[PDB]
Amino acid sequence: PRYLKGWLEDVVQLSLRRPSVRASRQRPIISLNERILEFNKRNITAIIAEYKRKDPSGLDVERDPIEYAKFMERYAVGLFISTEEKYFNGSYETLRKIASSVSIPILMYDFIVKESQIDDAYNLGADTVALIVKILTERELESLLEYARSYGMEPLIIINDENDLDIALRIGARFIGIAARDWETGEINKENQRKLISMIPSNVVKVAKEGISERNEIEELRKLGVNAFLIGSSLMRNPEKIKELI
Repeated sequence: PRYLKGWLEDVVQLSLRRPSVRASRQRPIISLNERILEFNKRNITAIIAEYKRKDPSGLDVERDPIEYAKFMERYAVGLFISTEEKYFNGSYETLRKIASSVSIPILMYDFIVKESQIDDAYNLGADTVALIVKILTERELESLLEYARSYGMEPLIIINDENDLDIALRIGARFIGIAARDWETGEINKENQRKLISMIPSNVVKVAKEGISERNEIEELRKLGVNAFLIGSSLMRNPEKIKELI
């Protein structure tokens, strides 16, 4: 990984020693980027719902993951399931349970820094993973993108700035998540998010990664080329909100 500081350095060290799972996938790969494009073609707003029990911001919620997943199966284009343990209170077993219970695409969200975590995602039933430019060397990022593609996954490459986007495009990313609120500092910047979105090629599937909460804001971003919307804490608080958003 890159050399990092603070909690990001911490979570990377934790991820390096994460024990891998042994499990046979008993679930097809259900592609998230493909389903997003299907929703666009049908003019249905494509919301990716997060399940996370905690986050470094101060989210702290208990709710049944299966009930949440089964509810979201009716409305969401896909699910984003946190499996990081220390800051997001996630687990591999929760991912497994959710994946066995619904037939919409699932993205395993974690701090992926080694191949066995992608093995884990596949074996547990996730349909794809996120890779975070800012924690990986370019070589690693390229290698892990190819490794995820070898499973038939198209990973979501998360960018935070123009430097990240340069790297993402150079390694041939076709599915990019654009972070609004900085995930480290917590500083919101919708202006920078829009500027980044405007610099992405039209043949990339674009996910506005958090930073949204209302219907009007979706429509504006939609016009700017955003294909799907990742929404987290507000749906963990009030799942039925997704109905209004779509």
